[PDB]
Amino acid sequence: ALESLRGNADLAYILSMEPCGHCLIINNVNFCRESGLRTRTGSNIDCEKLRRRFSSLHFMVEVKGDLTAKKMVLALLELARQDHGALDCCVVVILSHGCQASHLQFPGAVYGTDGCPVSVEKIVNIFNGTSCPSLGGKPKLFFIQACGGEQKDHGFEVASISSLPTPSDIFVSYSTFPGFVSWRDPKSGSWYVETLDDIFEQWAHSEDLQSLLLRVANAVSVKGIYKQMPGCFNFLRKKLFFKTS
Amino acid sequence: TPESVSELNHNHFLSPELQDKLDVMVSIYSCARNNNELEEIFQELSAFVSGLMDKRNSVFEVRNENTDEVVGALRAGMTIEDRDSYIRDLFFLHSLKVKIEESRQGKEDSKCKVYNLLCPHHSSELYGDLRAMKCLVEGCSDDFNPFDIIRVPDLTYNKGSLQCG
Repeated sequence: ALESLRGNADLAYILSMEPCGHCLIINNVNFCRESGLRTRTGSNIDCEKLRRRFSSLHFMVEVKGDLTAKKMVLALLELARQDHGALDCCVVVILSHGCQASHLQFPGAVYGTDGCPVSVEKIVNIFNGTSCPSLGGKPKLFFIQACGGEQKDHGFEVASISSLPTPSDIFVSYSTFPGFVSWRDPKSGSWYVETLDDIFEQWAHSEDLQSLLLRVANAVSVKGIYKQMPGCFNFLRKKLFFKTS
Repeated sequence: TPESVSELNHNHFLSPELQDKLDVMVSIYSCARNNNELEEIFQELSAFVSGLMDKRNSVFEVRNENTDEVVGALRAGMTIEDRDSYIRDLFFLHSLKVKIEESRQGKEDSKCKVYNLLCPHHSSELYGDLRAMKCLVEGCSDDFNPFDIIRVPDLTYNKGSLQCG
């Protein structure tokens, strides 16, 4: 029941090879004076939490700090250019400021150090089957820690030939609901990442990726006077169980 | 009370120089068509805003950042006149933004470079002040609305305990 459903061709992704794949982590902390974006203090704590975490999950983790908007695109393009033939998976964490945008496919954008945005739409489409053919039929995860929009949420009271399409196996986990702010303690770190790492510690071995982010969505939703609702844009075909030794 | 103001006085309204600079920009903005024509207006505001940001950092000071006990204060050797001259420059930005929003009633999604200067990021210093100015001018605003008083230069905005990002 528990262990049997892991090793299944129909219902779950196969993560047999060591390592699973590459794991880019863009961590924009220090922004320029011209943009006026405040320094995202405590994101280095979130960065190193995730860096150890994905390394524990057998990923070739690579942190790139304070990237400008053009370097973010060059960093993401070079990852997509790699030979993912031997690799089973791919992860892209982004820690930065964000904003609302006139989107077509995926909502949200993420700022560079220079202070001009890169849309999540554009970041995901770099890794599609046309552009990156090596990740064909392989899960492509995205964890976007950034603000959805300017709006602060108070909330409400509650009593206590093989057919496979080009945009397949995309998974974009949002830290906050589109059009709302992502919260962060300067000392502790982001609510999203703090809760993500804690839940990934306790429940990575037994539960799949979707089940993990349900706990993150629940744990983050109870927090604070101002509210935050994490979620994800799931386009996966199978369940993604992370490998641990 | 020395650091900030709750409600706007007669000193906080626009001077004849700022009023004349406002009326010229509003007239040039609406009658212009192409993006090439607005390059004179864009360089004014981006020079003005960068000068306005310097005026804040010279006048004001934020003590005890990233805590619950954050307090705003005026810098050493800086009078109440230096505060009110900044709030005049802050009023200019708000009142200019109002008239640009009036000029953009039809096509309300043009992606204008001049308007994006008056819409800064929600973590920034200027957003805190413009959101504060909007509450005092346009009456309350009613975003959340508690018993707490609004500061017309919000020095403690996004600088304590919980922050955006």
